[PDB]
Amino acid sequence: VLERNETMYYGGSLWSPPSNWNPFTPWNAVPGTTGLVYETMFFYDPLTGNFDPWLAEKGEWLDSKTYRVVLREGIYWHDNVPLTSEDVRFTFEIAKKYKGIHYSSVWEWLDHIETPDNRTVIFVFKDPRYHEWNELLYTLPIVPKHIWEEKDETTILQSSNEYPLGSGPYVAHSWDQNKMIFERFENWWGTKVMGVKPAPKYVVIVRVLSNNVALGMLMKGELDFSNFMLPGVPILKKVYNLNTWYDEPPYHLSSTVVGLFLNARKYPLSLPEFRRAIAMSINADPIVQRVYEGAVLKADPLGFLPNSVWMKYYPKEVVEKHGFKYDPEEAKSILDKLGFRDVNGDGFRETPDGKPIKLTIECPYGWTDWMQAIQVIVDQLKVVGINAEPYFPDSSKYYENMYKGEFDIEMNANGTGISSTPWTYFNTIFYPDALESEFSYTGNYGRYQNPEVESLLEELNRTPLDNVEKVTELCGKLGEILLKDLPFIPLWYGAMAFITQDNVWTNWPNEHNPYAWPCGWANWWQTGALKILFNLKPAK
Ligand SMILES: OC[C@H]1O[C@@H](O[C@H]2[C@H](O)[C@H](O)[C@H](O[C@H]3[C@H](O)[C@H](O)[C@H](O[C@H]4[C@H](O)[C@H](O)[C@H](O[C@H]5[C@H](O)[C@H](O)[C@@H](O[C@H]6[C@H](O)[C@H](O)[C@@H](O)O[C@@H]6CO)O[C@@H]5CO)O[C@@H]4CO)O[C@@H]3CO)O[C@@H]2CO)[C@@H](O)[C@@H](O)[C@@H]1O
Ligand SMILES: [Mg+2]
Repeated sequence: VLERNETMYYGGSLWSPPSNWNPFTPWNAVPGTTGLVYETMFFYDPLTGNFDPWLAEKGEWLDSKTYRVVLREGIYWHDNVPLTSEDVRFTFEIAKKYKGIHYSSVWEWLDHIETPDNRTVIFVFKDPRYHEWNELLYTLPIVPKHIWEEKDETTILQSSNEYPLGSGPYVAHSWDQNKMIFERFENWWGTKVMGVKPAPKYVVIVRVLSNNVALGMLMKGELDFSNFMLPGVPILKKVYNLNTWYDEPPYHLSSTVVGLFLNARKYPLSLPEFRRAIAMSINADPIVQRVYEGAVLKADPLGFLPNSVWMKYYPKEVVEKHGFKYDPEEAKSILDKLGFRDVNGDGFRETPDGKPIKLTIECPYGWTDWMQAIQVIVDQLKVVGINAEPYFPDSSKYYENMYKGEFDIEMNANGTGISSTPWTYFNTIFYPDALESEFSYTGNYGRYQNPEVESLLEELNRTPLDNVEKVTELCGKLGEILLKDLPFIPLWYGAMAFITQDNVWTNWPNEHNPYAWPCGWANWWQTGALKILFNLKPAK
């Protein structure tokens, strides 16, 4: 039983029973495990693009192939063991020893690590992949050598890591099927050194069956910090005093690229020209206008987030010449040309060989906005003679399907989140290593194959970010492939849905006090939601 006034209720990113706290398995780890319990070398702030020293006191390129971080002094694990450069060293090297660890690939371009003292980590690279390194700096959680030292690979990969031993502001406290509770670690080093202190003694991650349940909670004042997508925002504000980031439409910040992955290995979705017909048959205007009531922004064909630093590298002419539009008559014309015609007379087009075509289109149950969006896509596909069947599995099955590539059509925003480089977006789309993976956690979920994308991805990755002309050119070349082969169809920019109320906690960020990115998704707490905790004030 938790004291209400000492407790902040968060919801929006827990859609399965909390059952994993393993920093090595971020796809299964309960939201907050990284960020609240395990710490990263840097914070990252999507509002500004700034990296802010967390564990790292500083991080610099000494030269084009050498990166050095100097840790802050006085960092400790929760069990009072000093956190040192060897902890950081270990974090990387355990993956060279055990290649099954998802980030073992870094050693294909990381040559070795030096630690001239216990605060200093020096990375020397065989092949410096800058864009990817930048992201590692704020996404790779640092783990305790003295805890994991003598575990084998199966233990590391398969353990649940209950009551994870970290260095961060919180510990795991308790949980059940419907919530995860974090309790503030009072002797946190972060407070002694950085002078910050997360205001709630307890953070509860609330799991809910569907978005509609969360709204009732908010109206009852039982959620404080909500990332659920909820309708009727003007009314929520006026009638129920629930607040959003912006006072006016679109009300929410934009955080992701929402679109459709297609199974590139299942006929007829294996056909580029069929994928194109699908893209041209979909009109997002009623999704944007009616499902979201103007609370999201519609995507252009390339799908670069308008509020992101990717725009700095926008390949404008490529999009103009190769982008698609909603054009259902041309979609039908393409389908006729390919031989996809109705031969039994039920209004659906068959294969040229005369065989029926039925494609499932799926999203998680309870994501009410995507379920509605999926049905308008279904109705829009029906009208060009394409039989799409909506399917809303449990979130856990939705993600298993995604990783395994066991889907026909799939609504997706997994890895397309805002970032410091358009490389994340293209990697999520094209991720070549998916073709030789049972489980693809990184992207390319529909197993799209292309002989030139891997080289393009790498060339982009090793191009210094300040080389605008070259990064732009490479985004152009990659965008050109995306636009012509459409393995992923961008539709709109997902809202960073963020609704709060002030009955228990106040001083939330918004457009008038825009101090932190409000995202409590797994792996996102170090992008701002932790900083919000630092800044919250109890209500009077
Ligand atoms: O509106 C619908 C519905 O929305 C809900 O809110 C959703 C929202 O819609 C999104 O769907 C969101 O999705 C999140 C997701 O929950 C999770 O937080 C996700 O984390 C990403 C990271 O952002 C990052 O991209 C990460 O990439 C890693 C990768 O997966 C590998 O693990 C890792 O290993 C690499 C290695 O480092 C090498 O660099 C590389 O070459 O290969 C290795 C492995 O091959 O590499 C990176 C670094 O770790 O992946 C994770 C997991 O994908 O981010 C997405 C957003 O992009 O979820 C929200 C919460 O559910 C709610 O609002 C509903 O109410 C609403 O109805
Ligand atoms: Mg037919």
